[PDB]
Amino acid sequence: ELDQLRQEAEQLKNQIRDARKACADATLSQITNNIDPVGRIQMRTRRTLRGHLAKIYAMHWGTDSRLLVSASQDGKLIIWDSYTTNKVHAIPLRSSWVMTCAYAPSGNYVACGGLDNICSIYNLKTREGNVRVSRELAGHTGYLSCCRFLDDNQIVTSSGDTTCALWDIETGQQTTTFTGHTGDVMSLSLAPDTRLFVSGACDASAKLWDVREGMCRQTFTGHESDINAICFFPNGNAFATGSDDATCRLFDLRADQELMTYSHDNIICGITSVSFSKSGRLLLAGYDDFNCNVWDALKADRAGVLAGHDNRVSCLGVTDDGMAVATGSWDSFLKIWNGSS
Amino acid sequence: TASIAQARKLVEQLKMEANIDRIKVSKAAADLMAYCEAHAKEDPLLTPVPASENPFR
Amino acid sequence: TEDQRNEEKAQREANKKIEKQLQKDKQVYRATHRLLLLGADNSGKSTIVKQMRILHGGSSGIFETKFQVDKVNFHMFDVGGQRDERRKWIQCFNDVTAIIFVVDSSDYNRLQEALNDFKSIWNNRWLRTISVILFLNKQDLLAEKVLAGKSKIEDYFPEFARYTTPEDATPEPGEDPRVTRAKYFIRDEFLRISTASGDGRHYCYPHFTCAVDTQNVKFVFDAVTDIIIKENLKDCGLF
Amino acid sequence: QVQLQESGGGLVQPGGSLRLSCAASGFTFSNYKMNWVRQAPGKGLEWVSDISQSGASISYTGSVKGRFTISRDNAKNTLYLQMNSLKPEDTAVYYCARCPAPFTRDCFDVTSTTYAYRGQGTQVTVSS
Amino acid sequence: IPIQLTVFFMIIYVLESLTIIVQSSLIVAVLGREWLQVRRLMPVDMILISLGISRFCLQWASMLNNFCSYFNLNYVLCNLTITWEFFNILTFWLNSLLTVFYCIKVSSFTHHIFLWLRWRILRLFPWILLGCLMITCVTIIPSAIGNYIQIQLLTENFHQYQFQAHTVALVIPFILFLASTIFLMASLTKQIQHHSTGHCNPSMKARFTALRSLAVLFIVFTSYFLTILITIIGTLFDKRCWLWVWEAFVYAFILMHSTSLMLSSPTLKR
Ligand SMILES: OCc1ccccc1O[C@@H]1O[C@H](CO)[C@@H](O)[C@H](O)[C@H]1O
Repeated sequence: ELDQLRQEAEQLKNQIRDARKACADATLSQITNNIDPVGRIQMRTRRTLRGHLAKIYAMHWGTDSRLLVSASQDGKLIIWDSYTTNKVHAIPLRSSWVMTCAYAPSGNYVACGGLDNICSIYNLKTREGNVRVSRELAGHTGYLSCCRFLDDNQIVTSSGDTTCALWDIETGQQTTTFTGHTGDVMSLSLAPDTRLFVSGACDASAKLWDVREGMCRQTFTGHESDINAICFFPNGNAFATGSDDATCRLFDLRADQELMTYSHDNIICGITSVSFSKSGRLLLAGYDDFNCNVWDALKADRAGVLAGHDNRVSCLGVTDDGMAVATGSWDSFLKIWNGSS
Repeated sequence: TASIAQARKLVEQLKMEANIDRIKVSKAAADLMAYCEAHAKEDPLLTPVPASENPFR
Repeated sequence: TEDQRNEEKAQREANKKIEKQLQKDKQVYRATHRLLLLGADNSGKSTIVKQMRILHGGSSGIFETKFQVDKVNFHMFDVGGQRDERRKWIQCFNDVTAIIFVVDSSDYNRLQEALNDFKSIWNNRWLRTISVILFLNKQDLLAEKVLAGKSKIEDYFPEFARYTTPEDATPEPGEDPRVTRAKYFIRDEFLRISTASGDGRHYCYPHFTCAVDTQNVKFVFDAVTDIIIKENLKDCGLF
Repeated sequence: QVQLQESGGGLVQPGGSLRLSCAASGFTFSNYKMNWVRQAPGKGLEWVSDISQSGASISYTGSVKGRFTISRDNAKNTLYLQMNSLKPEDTAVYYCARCPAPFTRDCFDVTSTTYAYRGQGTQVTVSS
Repeated sequence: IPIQLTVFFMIIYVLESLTIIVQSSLIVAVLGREWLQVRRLMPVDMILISLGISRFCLQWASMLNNFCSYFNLNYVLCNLTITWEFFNILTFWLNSLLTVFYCIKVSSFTHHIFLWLRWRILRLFPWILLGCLMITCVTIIPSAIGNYIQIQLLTENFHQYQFQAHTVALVIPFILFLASTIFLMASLTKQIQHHSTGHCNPSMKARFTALRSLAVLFIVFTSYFLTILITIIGTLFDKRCWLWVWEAFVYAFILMHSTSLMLSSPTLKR
């Protein structure tokens, strides 16, 4: 019985691996060998955002490419205006321990969560001038690692209960559950078309889930350790993950196989945050060594290094327009980086 | 039979995983290169935008 | 562009209000010592947090209590709403002033698991600078278990026979030498784990808990006070 | 994909010797500290032994100290545990649990109920 | 005093002063490297740098003076008394702030006014450190005006005022230094005994190292203030005869202080 199912699962794993090998004909490294190299890009810190009393654990940019929201372990959600380095809202949190932070595409909401296992959605455009907890989504049996808004009313949250959840904010229930991950789901990236989303967990696997159907289409396993960061390619047919294994890896959804493995012998620290550039040519990865690396997503070359943080780099996000990359670290600081011609 | 049910669910997921169309790695590489090259002009990090059009400057 | 100037002035006023509130929050925050309760289910960690809540004013995810001892604020939290995977959510406690590690010294079967847990907490990358207040608990049941019952400790730790009570044992006046030997042995196992690595960065404060609650509060207070003394002396350089 | 397929294990009379060999594939063996953990019937997962990245730091639980000797062959990407003078309290399922992160000395999620970097294990039944 | 004894003393002082100059150059170099690195420097390095530059200028001012005087050659571009007094005052202040720092970060007293003052000091630390240079300027007025007046007279009546005025300049920084130092030794000392029962041997070791070191910091500067006070009072002595005799004695002290400090800087260990 159980032995037969185990053997059948092993046979299916072997068949999937054989199909992936059959698709592997010319690696992305050889395909991009002749392309002109990205060059030595250098980003200077235009604006350092200060005001947090504890370590920044997450941040997320707004669609406006100007307003961001950052979560600190002191129990504070601060919305920053990068253009003027001013704080618009400093929401106190009921639970000090916050590990995820979301900004709605419309700018009318923010979301936070963490060891309280609760997704708190805060309304910003309230009748009064005070930002209040619009809704406290509950139901997760583990710490909330990532929150990503979809359409102002539905939110996808990845948790430490090894499951992700699509919530209806108005009702407050689980519209959909996404099960299958064996470890803690830590990173979450929505597709630009909102139909699909990829989740990186602590089982060294990244799973592509269908939002409206609620099942896992694809499972990608190339990492030797737990994935901390995930980011969709702007095209929507690829995604990059970073692990505590000191590697980032690029996977394609249409080949069901990894394309390139950005790694170096000097890098021993794990990757915490990962995001692409506007065109996907640059892959920005935050590390535990208090540093960030900008790789060529097609060449696996360290195009640049962002070094301004005294503690672990916890989050980094690239604006919607690609204007700047904002990196928040455990030194209670967020730095906005941009390149000068 | 709880372990049997879990193994059956894993097998079903593997079956849904296996029987899907998989494009060649060459085509994936070509498409990623095409997307990167097409939008290289619109990447402010890859091609630094002048100071006049840089809000963080 | 008068409207733009007005909007900028309003933004600056809101920012000033936010900074003032943030300074008040920092006033409350840096004067509060956040202790992290860590232990197994057998250990009376929940009992400890309940007793500390009932003694002072006090205040399912995380069980959090806030209390005042000698006008010094403490914030003790037990993480009980998670799974066994703690390699990711322990990272949230790298700024914690002290980890109160409660151990059940009476149960020898899981004492090795407690030692492993203490070792992993001690040798973490994100807990290298966090001092641990050891809380050997259930001392009365340890006394009852070593006075009689023939539940030998050497079955689980075959170094008990090759172990002598330390000269600096300062035990209770009525303690049987056997119970002093056992309690020490456990304390020295944890202390060997502590002094194996990271002695300079952080230190362990053994305490034989399950005594009167006031003694536990007082030991936590004194341990926290030095910890702050070490930190401030490292910052000043008089170390 | 990370795989840690254990081997060995069977019916052994008390006092006998075994050698469990865990073959590891999908990750660089040298960079990861490893640890043999056992689950006895009607009991939780208990850590038995651990090996550092090369072999400098080797530790055993007290109940198996001297009896078991654990070694690592990096070239073959295998981890062995040698059981000597078995006792009936050792009847358990043995798993080779890899420490979650490379290049470190703290191993947290080993011996957890659901750990992603251990194998199915082998059944060792020390009985007569 | 034998001429050989005087030349031996001047050799001693020259060696001491060269070592002081090299030490202050080393501290300013390492702290400047740290500055260029991140500019991340804790309050204690704030004053160390100030005292390094203050100690350096003084150290120099000293050399312009001594040979300008004992030797007497180049007796013009040498009379740099005012800058020496200014740097010394700077010096007598900065160490008081140094000492007052210590009295605030390792304090256990929880008086509400005391806590308010403690955070008021910790919050505006660069502004206070800036103030010393300023209050340093505010304090040399009389000597500046006094020395100008005496130069005009040349080209005890009014001088008596200089003669007592020079002191007023550095008594108050030393009063603050002495008060804060005694406060911290007490507090340190009360704490010593009061936690002895806790069997915290690392705490005992940490608290003993600093208390003894303050006793070195308290001692060495104090002796030097008394050196500066006897130099002001100016009777029991004859620099011109002594000169180098004091020179040795006064900078030999300053050697202590600097080394004490030199090692004391935390980031230099890093
Ligand atoms: O008379 C000027 C004066 C006033 C107050 C303090 C020092 C002073 O002068 C200083 O005296 C020191 C005595 O050792 C000498 O070493 C210095 O070279 C001299 O500038």
